[PDB]
Amino acid sequence: QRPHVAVFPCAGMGHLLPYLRLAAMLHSRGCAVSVISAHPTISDAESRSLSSFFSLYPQIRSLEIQLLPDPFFIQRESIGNSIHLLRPLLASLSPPLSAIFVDFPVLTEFSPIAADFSLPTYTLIVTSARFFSLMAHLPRLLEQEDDISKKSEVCVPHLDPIQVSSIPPQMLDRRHFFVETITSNVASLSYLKGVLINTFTWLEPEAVEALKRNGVDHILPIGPLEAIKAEESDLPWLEEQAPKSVLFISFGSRGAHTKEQLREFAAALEKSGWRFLWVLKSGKVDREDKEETEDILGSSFLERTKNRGVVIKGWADQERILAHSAIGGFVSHCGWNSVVEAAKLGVPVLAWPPHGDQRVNAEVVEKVGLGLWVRGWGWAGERLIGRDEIAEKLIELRNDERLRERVKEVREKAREERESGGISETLIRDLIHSL
Amino acid sequence: QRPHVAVFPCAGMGHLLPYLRLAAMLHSRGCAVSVISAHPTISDAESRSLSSFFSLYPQIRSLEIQLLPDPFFIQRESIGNSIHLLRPLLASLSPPLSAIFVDFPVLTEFSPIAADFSLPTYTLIVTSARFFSLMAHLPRLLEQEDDISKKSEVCVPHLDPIQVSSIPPQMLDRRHFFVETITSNVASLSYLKGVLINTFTWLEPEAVEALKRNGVDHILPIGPLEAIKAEESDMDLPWLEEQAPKSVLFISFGSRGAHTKEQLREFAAALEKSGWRFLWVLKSGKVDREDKEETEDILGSSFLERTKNRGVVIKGWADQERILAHSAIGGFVSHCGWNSVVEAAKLGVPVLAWPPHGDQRVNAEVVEKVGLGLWVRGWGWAGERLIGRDEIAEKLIELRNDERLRERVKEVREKAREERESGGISETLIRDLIHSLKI
Ligand SMILES: O=c1ccn([C@@H]2O[C@H](COP(=O)(O)OP(=O)(O)O[C@H]3O[C@H](CO)[C@@H](O)[C@H](O)[C@H]3O)[C@@H](O)[C@H]2O)c(=O)[nH]1
Ligand SMILES: O=c1ccn([C@@H]2O[C@H](COP(=O)(O)OP(=O)(O)O[C@H]3O[C@H](CO)[C@@H](O)[C@H](O)[C@H]3O)[C@@H](O)[C@H]2O)c(=O)[nH]1
Repeated sequence: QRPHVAVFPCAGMGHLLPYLRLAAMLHSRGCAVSVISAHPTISDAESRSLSSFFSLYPQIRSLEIQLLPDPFFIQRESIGNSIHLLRPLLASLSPPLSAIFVDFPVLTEFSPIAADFSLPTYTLIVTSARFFSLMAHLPRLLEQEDDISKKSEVCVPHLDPIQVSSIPPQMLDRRHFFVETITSNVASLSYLKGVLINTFTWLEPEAVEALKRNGVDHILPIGPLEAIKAEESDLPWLEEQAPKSVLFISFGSRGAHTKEQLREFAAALEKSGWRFLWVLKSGKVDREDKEETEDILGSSFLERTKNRGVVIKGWADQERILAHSAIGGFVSHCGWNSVVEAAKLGVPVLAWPPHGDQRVNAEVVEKVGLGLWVRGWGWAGERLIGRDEIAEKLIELRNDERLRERVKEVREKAREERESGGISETLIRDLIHSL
Repeated sequence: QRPHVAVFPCAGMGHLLPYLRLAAMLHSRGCAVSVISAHPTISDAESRSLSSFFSLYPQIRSLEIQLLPDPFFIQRESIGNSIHLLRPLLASLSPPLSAIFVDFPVLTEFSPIAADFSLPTYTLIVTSARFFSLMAHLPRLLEQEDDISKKSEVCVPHLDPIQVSSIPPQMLDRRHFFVETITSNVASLSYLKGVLINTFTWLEPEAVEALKRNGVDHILPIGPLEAIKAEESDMDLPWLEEQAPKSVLFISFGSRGAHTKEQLREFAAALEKSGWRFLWVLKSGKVDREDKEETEDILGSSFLERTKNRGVVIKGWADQERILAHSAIGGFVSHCGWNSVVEAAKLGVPVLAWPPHGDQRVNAEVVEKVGLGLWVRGWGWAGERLIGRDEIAEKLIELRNDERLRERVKEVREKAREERESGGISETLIRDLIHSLKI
């Protein structure tokens, strides 16, 4: 017999994928896994990825909740309201779960269910240790009035200061619901058996140690998460390119920028001379609402770059593309999942964080030597950054010998961690044993 | 929970694989899938593919119908005869199918079964939109008094006129069953929820609009279909790995054999003349692998010896989609069956078109419009006239040297890539059908 565990992401591709990856890592290491999904999904992509995952992993079981009656936050509240639907589902499981992994946002709401069933519950953090360090200190931080206006930096104990320019404004307003969501779930970490984070110690040593010293001693640096597998099968344009010559661009699972800004970047691509594969979601937040068809970049750019660039509109297999030998650079939005994959695959990064914790994730990218970053660009829409400025960075990414060498080291280190003797691997095996 | 759907192909690799591809496509996308096959299969390959497919996809399920005791056509007739055998099978099935996809030929014969079962039914059309418009217009066309052979062209409504030389004589002749098959099924096209075609709008914008106008507004352009999972043998791989990129010509004249030995020899001589490196997949053919006793009594020893350095000839079946995908492949000499054209368009391989039978000549007309391939219309149906080595050799040289073609094929590939994107019509249409297909 082998232990049964369930994994439960609330919303977003950024949350969902790591959990699907965690579930596959658990299945590979000897556990029976159930993935719990809340329906209907806000986007086609999470729903499509869930269907795709189940076909790829027949052994993993699908548990679904139908939800009773800005969008991702609303979905988080929908799950919190409908969290009681999990109770009949957990009791029904053929072999009971010895563990469940639930998303950080629903830990408070799920706290009673964990108590009634006496079920050990852990959590997988999808953001950086440094941003998570700030999240844990937020309640103590909000006790003092010192972050309201005259604050250049916030000092989280045991790590160097976080400048206030990299902290999302909603996090610093007590009235805002975002603070309430973080403040409740942070208290809810006390009942967890462990808190899994998708980072490793040598990538973030001060931050991992800062969490342990600041009230999170069950933190487990389990990163990087392994790739979801796929049946082997655009390879051809990529296949036809010389190694290290192609720059991959993604601004996330959602659109980041204004058309004028994107066009400013695009001109920059041309000036740089990089061959590129670019994945564009100019649909803002939802797959379903995105109906634009390269109306964002204009026809002339496609005509001019037709030989040396491919623009994929919508979803792409980003991790799999990153793996390809042709790729030589990544222009990332600095979401922790993408940043970690760049670290894993040793791809040099030009960091362009637009919203949320991505500015702090960019700080980590710069600190480890994984990529180049300009703090002055700021949050999306604050400033217009011109072709000439962007191009200079693109040209640097190409030419920085040191960066390429440092990136290789990040990759070596990332590899060591998922090896048998590795800390991340040791820690997961240690947890599975705890059964 | 998942919708349970079934895919039913009747006969021939050209039909079977596309259904197998659709079935796999449905499975990745949240469907519980069964494949219905008729036994005994006409060819070994058909049998080989089915058995292999199930091993590759354990989750997909096999439903077999045992059959009471030209061949491919005969087999289809047999299937229509044994069509009742389904009724126990559909009844047997748990969970019940949300929808079923059945091949174009037996649409009428399955019509009763669909109605009784109150089961929504679909077709996958394995031919081009351009040929299909001709098939949907055929019933009206026969009604037209002037017999088709006398007229130089036939005008389908809203379509570029189709030249009669491009239309198989069997289609224009009333006595022939083939006419009875096309006309019957077309009429059964009204009971279906949708008709799915392995093409996309860019590839054929006029033909798809015409189908919508001409009484098939439930057509869905679902192309190109996705590639099936593979065995990945490390045996037919080595010569291809050795060669430089884009320097190898791949030749395949179909699932089945196409041409006379004299004709094949004409082409084989031409091939030496071009100077292309090549991979030729050869089949004696007629219709059946089982009956193909002869091996390289078609080409002779001398040719093989001379070209040994730069050529490989494979006799029998090969995994063509995998080969075309290879870095080494630089051109495709094709019979222009639709499944093959799409793979070339989808994979961006330049085509010299040589269609010998059936809708293949119409398909070649599409390859030409698209800029995917080079075609000579004058060559005619297979066996009509011998085409000389020099004439073939000239076309082969052009394939090598045409820079512009290279540009267009690349453009064709991009267009294919787009249809496979998440927001693309082919994906949207398919996802929508699966969503709507709940109950
Ligand atoms: O076209 C795409 C785009 C993304 N991905 C996958 O999506 C993940 C990327 O997610 P991430 O890099 O984390 O970005 P987001 O999902 O946009 O970010 C959300 O989650 C991040 C990690 O928590 C946070 O840092 C952000 O604030 C939050 O908005 C990667 O693993 C990719 O493989 C694709 O597969 N294809
Ligand atoms: O060695 C081989 C030979 C064929 N194939 C595959 O088999 C299929 C063949 O399809 P197609 O190119 O359309 O050939 P046919 O099966 O001969 O096509 C028949 O069916 C088509 C669709 O109705 C018609 O357009 C044609 O005229 C008719 O001959 C494709 O998947 C090929 O890649 C292989 O994988 N390996």
